[PDB]
Amino acid sequence: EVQLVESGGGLVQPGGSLRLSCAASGFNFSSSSMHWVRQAPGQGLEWVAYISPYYGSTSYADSVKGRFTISADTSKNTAYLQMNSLRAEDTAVYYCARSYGYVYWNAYSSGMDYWGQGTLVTVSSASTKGPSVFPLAPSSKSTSGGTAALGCLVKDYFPEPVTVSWNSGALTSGVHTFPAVLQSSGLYSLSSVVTVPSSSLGTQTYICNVNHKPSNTKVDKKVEPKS
Amino acid sequence: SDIQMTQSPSSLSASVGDRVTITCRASQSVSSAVAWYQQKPGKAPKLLIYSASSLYSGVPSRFSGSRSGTDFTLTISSLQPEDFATYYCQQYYSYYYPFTFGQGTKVEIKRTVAAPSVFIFPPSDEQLKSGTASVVCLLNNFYPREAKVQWKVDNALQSGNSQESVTEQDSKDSTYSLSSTLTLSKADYEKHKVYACEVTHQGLSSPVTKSFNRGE
Amino acid sequence: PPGKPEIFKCRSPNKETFTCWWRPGTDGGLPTNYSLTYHREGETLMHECPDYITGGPNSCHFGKQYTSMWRTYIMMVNATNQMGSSFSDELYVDVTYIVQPDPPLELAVEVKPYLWIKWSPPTLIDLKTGWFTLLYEIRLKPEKAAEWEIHFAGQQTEFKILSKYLVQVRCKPDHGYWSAWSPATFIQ
Ligand SMILES: [Ca+2]
Repeated sequence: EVQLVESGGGLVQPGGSLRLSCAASGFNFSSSSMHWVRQAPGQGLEWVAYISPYYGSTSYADSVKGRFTISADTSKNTAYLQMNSLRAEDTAVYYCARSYGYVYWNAYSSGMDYWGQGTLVTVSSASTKGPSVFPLAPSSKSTSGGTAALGCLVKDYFPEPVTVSWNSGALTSGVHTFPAVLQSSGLYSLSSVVTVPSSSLGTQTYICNVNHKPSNTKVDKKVEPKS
Repeated sequence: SDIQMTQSPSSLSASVGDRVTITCRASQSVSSAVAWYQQKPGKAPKLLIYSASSLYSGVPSRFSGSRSGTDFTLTISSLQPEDFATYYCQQYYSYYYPFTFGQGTKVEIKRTVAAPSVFIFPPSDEQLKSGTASVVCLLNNFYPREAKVQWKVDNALQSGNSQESVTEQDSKDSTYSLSSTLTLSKADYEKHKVYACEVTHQGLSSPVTKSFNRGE
Repeated sequence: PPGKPEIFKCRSPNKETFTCWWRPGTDGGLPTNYSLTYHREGETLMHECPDYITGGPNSCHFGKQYTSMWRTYIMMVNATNQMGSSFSDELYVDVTYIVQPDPPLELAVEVKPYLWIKWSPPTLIDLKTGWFTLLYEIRLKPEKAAEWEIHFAGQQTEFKILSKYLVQVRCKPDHGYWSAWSPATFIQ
């Protein structure tokens, strides 16, 4: 089982520095080559660089030449992306990925076939803020047929991302988590709602587990129906 | 970059069952070093096709890729609900600038119209304690995507103090969900009685309101 | 019933690692897999593909750890299935014969009247053993010209012509494959 495990994402000053990390396994690192690809939110994918770790050879997308360095630690099977002079336009999710073969020898790759899940890099001089979690209480509508809606949002936080689950991820069916929205104050806000039978409302506990790592905020909110 | 990949159309929608065709035209010959990736939103792209037309392991055989000259086309032979995504082409022929992508193509599933069911949530006590107030209006499992959601406070249409966001298209049932959030200061909120969201959507035979009075 | 598989290409970038790919099959009936076993001529022990993954779908990959002892291989693909099951013809593989590099490097073209063309070996290829000797080839042709002019440059890394132009190099290490053409250099 293959696995590429990204890290080092985060929030940095304009002009600042950052090192991403991609720890790989279960394919022959030395006879592969490692890629970084990036996606600024809501736009398409942009290839950034690759390296052939055995050879030490590399290429860089123009948009990034001069400022980012790719490298690999063969003893640990880990590729790095060193990011200098970061600008705001650098803000994106950053994937690592692999192809069979080497810089100048791509003919035989079966494309970039394994991909990390990406860390997010935010370049901004805005401060970190943790979210507040408020309940979205069910009542009559939240109630349509004999099923009702309840949620929490998740207000006023920066930078992304936030993770939300329900009753530690036990409850998953009929759950909707909305993409976050950037408010005019420059903070994010997001909501997450789940629909459930009216009959389960006196009798079943609903808790949303909100985590916001960049600010060290961990919250569990028990959404009860209101008086 | 030196080799460009133009990809069209940049979106489309089709019914479960239609054959569907994305075209990618390389700015110059690229022989067969072409890949295609699917990306379902908030996930990393997934290889679908490599070497212009080879099907990747475990990818369903309704997908296929072909080439003539410098045009490549990903083609889904009979579309499925879970095929909702953005697809990208990629060349890996260039000596200096391998692995560059097209600008992608958004694919939506067309389905029979479905009216949303509409719920409204007043602001929480805890939030008010802190001095602002959020009203949330939720539209659930509808299609098509287009809707109008209007906030009305004591009959005044609110503008530029609400904000909405929409889910990705469900791949079980091909519907959307939308949450709008109106926000006022504790001060304002208490200055008014009636709070209403007003949903117009193709699937409702007339517009719908859900409202409430402060305290009830 | 399958399905009769066939091992249709092997490449090595540098003699130090190599990969073979095969074409299936006819699965249905049920699904299938697909194992590749191999042996060295003369040994009757039958080994399994040590690395199914890094090659790509339907690959086998041989790491540095094989190269450095075993030079040659006999190989077979076993598309076992259900209401059926079936093998491929055996493939003899000698690494030397399937080696293909990276195109030759930084092709500089000077004017010196008359014409100077120098380049460097490909990266990917050692030449310090140098268990490769390495034959090169050039082509040129006016920008809008109809045909290419070819010159085999045998084995050193420079050459000379007598004639608005376009220039490429490639190389092979007999007994294996020509590289792709170097990206074209232009010259007034
Ligand atoms: Ca080391």
